[PDB]
Order: sequence, then structure tokens, then C-alpha cells
Amino acid sequence: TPYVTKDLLQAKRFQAQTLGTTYIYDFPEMFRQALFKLWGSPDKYPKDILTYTELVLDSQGQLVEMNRLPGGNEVGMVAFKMRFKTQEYPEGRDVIVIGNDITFRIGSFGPGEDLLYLRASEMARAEGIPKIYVAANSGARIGMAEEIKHMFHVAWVDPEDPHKGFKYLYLTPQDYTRISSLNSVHCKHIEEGGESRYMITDIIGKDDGLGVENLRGSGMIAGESSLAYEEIVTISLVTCRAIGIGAYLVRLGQRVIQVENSHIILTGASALNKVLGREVYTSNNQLGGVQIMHYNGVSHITVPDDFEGVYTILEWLSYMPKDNHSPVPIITPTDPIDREIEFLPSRAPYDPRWMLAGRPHPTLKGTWQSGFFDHGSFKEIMAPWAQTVVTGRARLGGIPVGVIAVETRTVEVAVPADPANLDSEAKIIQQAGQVWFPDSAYKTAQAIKDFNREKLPLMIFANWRGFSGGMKDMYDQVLKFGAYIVDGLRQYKQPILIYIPPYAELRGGSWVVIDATINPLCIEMYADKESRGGVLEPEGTVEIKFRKKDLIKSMRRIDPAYKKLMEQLGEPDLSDKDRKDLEGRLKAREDLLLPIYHQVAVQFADFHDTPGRMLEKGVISDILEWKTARTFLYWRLRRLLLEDQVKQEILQASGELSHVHIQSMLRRWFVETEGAVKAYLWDNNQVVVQWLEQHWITYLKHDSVLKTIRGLVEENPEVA
Ligand SMILES: CCNC(=O)Nc1sc2ccccc2c1C(=O)N1CCC(N2CCC[C@@]3(C2)CC(C)(C)OC3=O)CC1
Repeated sequence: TPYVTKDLLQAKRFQAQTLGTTYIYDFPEMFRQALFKLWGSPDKYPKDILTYTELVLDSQGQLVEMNRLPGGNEVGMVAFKMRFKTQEYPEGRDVIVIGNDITFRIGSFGPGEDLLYLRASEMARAEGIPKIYVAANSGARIGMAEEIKHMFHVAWVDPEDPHKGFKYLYLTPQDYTRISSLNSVHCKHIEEGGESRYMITDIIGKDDGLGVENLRGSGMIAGESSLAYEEIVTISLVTCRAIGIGAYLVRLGQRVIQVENSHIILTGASALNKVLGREVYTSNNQLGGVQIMHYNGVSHITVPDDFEGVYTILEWLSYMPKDNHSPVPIITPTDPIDREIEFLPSRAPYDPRWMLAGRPHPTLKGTWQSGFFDHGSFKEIMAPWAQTVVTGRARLGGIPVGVIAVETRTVEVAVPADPANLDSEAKIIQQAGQVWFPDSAYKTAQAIKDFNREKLPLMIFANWRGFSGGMKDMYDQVLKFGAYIVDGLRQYKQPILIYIPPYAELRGGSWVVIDATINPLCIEMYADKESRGGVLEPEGTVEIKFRKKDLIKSMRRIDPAYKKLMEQLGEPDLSDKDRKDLEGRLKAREDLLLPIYHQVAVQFADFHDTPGRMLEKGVISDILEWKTARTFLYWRLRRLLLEDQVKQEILQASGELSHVHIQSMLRRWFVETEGAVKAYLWDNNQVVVQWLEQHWITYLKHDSVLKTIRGLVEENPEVA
């Protein structure tokens, strides 16, 4: 119709719709639409909720910010710089959005496409802001020298019988004359059958972007993506498909959102079928669809469509700092800090998500039974992979945290059949709760690294009996993956709060890999009054330390009947007949008592495993009560976050100062400005938070600068 407002990109939109995706130039508007929903209702939207520019390569291969009509791209990659207003950043946060244009040479990657990705990614890193990559591509571009394809000739073994084969390919002198100035081929001049021929030894092609230069280009952007993951927030959305380098780019950014019915693949199904010589695979989704990648941790989450993908991106960003040199964004909670937790962990197995997010009340219908974190704030990732562990993000009185919790129910995992292997059939496997398997140790380590790079505090609801130590799980390298937990926690740069909840336990190798001493500056450990911790289970401690001999020694000491029989069996003047009767009765009594005296010993061992011993031995900071634990940990975390902002300011003014020195300094400054009578209030987290907020070093700076300058002249006697 002539009355609506239309651009000239209708054909591109349609082409994108046919491939099951969104035209790249329509993504900015999706973000705006997603931002509005994220905000709520049209009563208090800000003025310019989203402003953006297109990032365009100039003649020198540098990016310039432009405001131009959509669809003007000369390479099959597009980039935007976007500023949007959110609850976390009402005055704006920036991101870089980079995306393949799947309507431009099927989203293949050539030199120009690679250069734009590189430059946009470099710009995200230089400014310290998140890089968002929209993946809809066909991998590295494939070409042939079109100007040679229909001019070459064949030197047959026998021109009257071509199935005998051919000796070489060649160009006639007339043809060589047409292309010798174009740098298209390398030829060797020869004579045969009395005719001059230009024998082909190499085909170069006069057009750029045919072959290996496309692989160099792919490697270039793989390296850049590897680096970006280390420096800034990286997120990808997979829509339609991600192939080859496209698949590696999404993996290297780590945080992957995959649209349902898309695929992440290296080589495709029909290619593999041709190589293997039979119809093995039914579909690319079979190789790299959500049912593979959501189930193995490559995909953090799945969405029904592009729009939910974009919305998901904004939700993830809402937990994260606006850039890599900013504090985590703490918002005003609506869920009160000073409330108890209504859901109570039990000895009986429960879904750990209820403890985090709460749940519908079991009896009082229409009511929510609150969990630990702020209502509605817990959002899980890598859910269907390695289900004995739970990983996600949440808010505690408004503070964004990474979250690790442990499943207590037995897990049923469906392992898919291998289509390439005749006798392989589908299996169901069971994984015991409260255990690290190779898969869940890996998921745990991954999550730790990802959250560290988002700069989040980490909350670990510890509940592990140990690692799976059986032959299969040992063969499958459980040991390698347990070690990554150590590396990950060691490298953590933000506070880590470890809490063993009611009826949870921390034992053996599971304690070891998460102990506070791995990162004494970040990690604090807490145990519920109803928790347990020790090298073994009490049943195991008894097996090693309180065996049959010891159980007998116990009966002798405390069972009246057993005591008498031993004392009767003492007398030497005793006949052979009385001796056989007494020791018969002693064995009878022994057999009646072993089972329960065994339980007594188990309880004896159980009393060594208490939070009480934990505290007395200094392996935890405090014993908590679940109902009031949300409140306590809120203030502890606030305090730790604030003390760290100060402590890092102290170090940029005097880098030499040890961490024990600084702790004493902060305490000293508190005592000066409140008085020695109030020094005990340093142990009060709420009071210290308030004090730091009211009081928000110059002298330290003077001395360290003067020390730096004296050193430089000491080391270099010229200069002055
Ligand atoms: C000799 C005739 N060889 C072939 O027929 N190779 C072919 S047929 C074909 C058809 C469509 C697209 C690509 C290819 C293709 C090709 O060049 N590929 C690149 C190499 C790819 N393989 C790389 C090594 C690993 C491999 C796939 C091979 C295999 C071990 C079978 O399983 C795989 O995943 C397969 C596709």
C-alpha cells in the first residue's frame, strides 16, 4: 500500500525470515522493544531509552561512527555502538553489538567481514564495555578462480578413452595471453604433440577471499575472541546457525544463548554423510541443535525466538557492571533484607532451587514460600547439563551474585545414541546427589571462571560428600576437573561466601578444593548450626578408627551383662564345661550388641563433625541460623564490597603495603573517628557499612611517589 511507511529493505527482511532469523539492521529496534518490556509500563520510561550508531570501516580499515540509512553494508558483517538506560544505569550503559549479515553472501566470513569483527571487538576492549555477538553465518567463505574454471584444457592419457585418466591441466597460448597479466595462475611452458601448452602448477585466482586467506582471517578473529573473554563481558546469540569459525566464536565468548531449531556445527550432516558413504545423520540439528548444546554446557540457555534472545541478553547484563572498571550495580530491593527465609532445607532430598528462589506454598495456595535470594531474581544457566550442580545468577538485597548450589535428589540423565555406531543405543544413567562427577566438576569450574570475568561476588551453597572416585569417573578424568575448581577459586578477585546450609555437609576432597586458604583475601566460610563437615562420613570414620575390637572394648566397659561374663571367665579354677557355656553366652551377647554399638560409635564420630568443632578449629568464620542467614549475609557482603573499594584505593596510592597492614589501617581510622569505647562495633557489619557510607591516603601517595623517584635515580645515576 501507498499509506504505510516502508524502507527499501523489504527483500532483505523477507530473505532473513525465510532462513528463520531477523535481518541484522532490525536488532536495534528489538533492543528498544525489549528495554521497554524490561522496564515495565509506559508511565515512567526515560527520554532516550536507546541511542545507537553504526560502526563502519573507512579506507584505512579503522571504525567510524555513522548515522546512515539501514542496509548500506559493503561487507557481510555489521556493528553498532549502543547506549541504553536501565534500572541499574538510569543514565546509560554502553555495549558493542556485532553481527553477521546472513543475507550477504549467506553470512560467510571473508577478509572484510573478519576485519570488521576484529575492529569492533578491539573497540569493546579499549572502552572496557560488553561485546554482544549475533551469530547467523556459514563459516569461512569458499571460492574458486572463476576466470580459470571455464578455460582450462585437459591432457588426456588417451583422448579416445578418457577413463584411462589425464596427465595434467593446461591453458593454450591464446588463453594464457588473456590472463597472464592478472596474476591468476602459475604455469610451466611445455611442448607436446607439436603444440605449445601452458601447464598449470598453481591456481591463484585474481579475486581475493577464495581459500587459505579466509582461514588466516578466521584465526585472527578467534584469537581476538579468546582475548576478549579475558578482559570484558562477552555474550553471543545463536540464530539460524553458527558454522565453523562461527561456532568457535560463540564458544570463545563462552556465554551462549541459542534459539530453538538453530544449530552450532563444524561440518554439516550431508557433508559427513558423503564422507562416510552412507546416510548416517538426519539433520544439522542432530549434530548441533539445542538437544546437544544445551545438554553439554556449550549453550547456557535456549530461547523460542530472536526477541527472547535479546531480552535474555538484557537480563544477563542487569547483573553485570557497565564496564570492566566499575563496581557491580546494586539496586534498591523490593524484597526486604530483614525477613526470615520461609523454605526450610530438609534431611529428605529437595530441589535446591526452592532454597534459592522459594516456591509455591505446599498448603496455603496463592502464596509464595520465600527462599534465600530476592524474589524472582534467581536465573539459572547450563541447567540440563551436569544436573548434580546448579549454577546461575541472583540478587541478595539488590546485590548481584553468581550462585552455585548442589542437587540432593538422584539425577536421571538421558545419554543419546551414537548414530554412527551400530550397537550404540540410548541409555538412562543415574547420578547420586551431593557428588561432583566429571561433568559437574567441569560445570562448577566453568561457572567460576565466567562469573569471575563478569566481576561478580560468588555464593556457594556447599553440600558435597566428595568426588566420584569409581573406575569410570577416574578414567573420565574427574581429577583434572576437580583441579580446575582450585585454579578458578584461586584466581577469583571478588568476595566469595561459602555456606553449608541446614542438613548439608562438606567432606573429603570437596572441602579441599574450596577451602578459604585457596584465596584467603576473598573466601569466607560459614556453617549452619545443622550442618556437618569432616574428612569422611561418620560411618567411614568408624570403619577406619572404631572397629570390632574397639566395639568389644566398649561393651566390656559399659554393658553390665558383658562385663560380668568377662569377669566370670577370669577365674582360673573354672571347669571346661562352665568355660564353654560362658563363652557361648559371651558370643551370644556380642552378636546381640554389635549392630547398635556400631551405631553408638557412628554417633561418637558424628559429634566430631559439628559446626562447633569447625568454629573452635578456625576453619569457618561463624555459625549461622538458616532463618536469619539472608539478613546476616546481606550485611556481610555489603561490608566486604565497600571495604574492597576502599582497599583498592589504598593500594593505587601505596602498592607495597601488605593486606594485613591495610586491615589494621581501616580499623585504626574507624577508632580515631568514633572513639575506643565504640571499637567493638567494628565487628558489626551493619554499623561498619553505615560508617563507610558516611565517610566514603594523600599522605601515603606522597611517600610512595617519592620512593619510586629515588629508586629510579639510585638505579640510574645520570638523569638529575
Ligand atoms: C575422501 C573424500 N573426502 C570428501 O568427500 N570430503 C568432503 S565431501 C564434502 C561434501 C560437502 C561439504 C564438504 C565436503 C568434504 C570436505 O572437504 N570436508 C572437510 C573435511 C571434513 N572432515 C574433517 C576431518 C574430520 C571429519 C570431517 C572426517 C570424519 C572422521 C569422517 O568425521 C569428521 O568429522 C569433512 C567435510
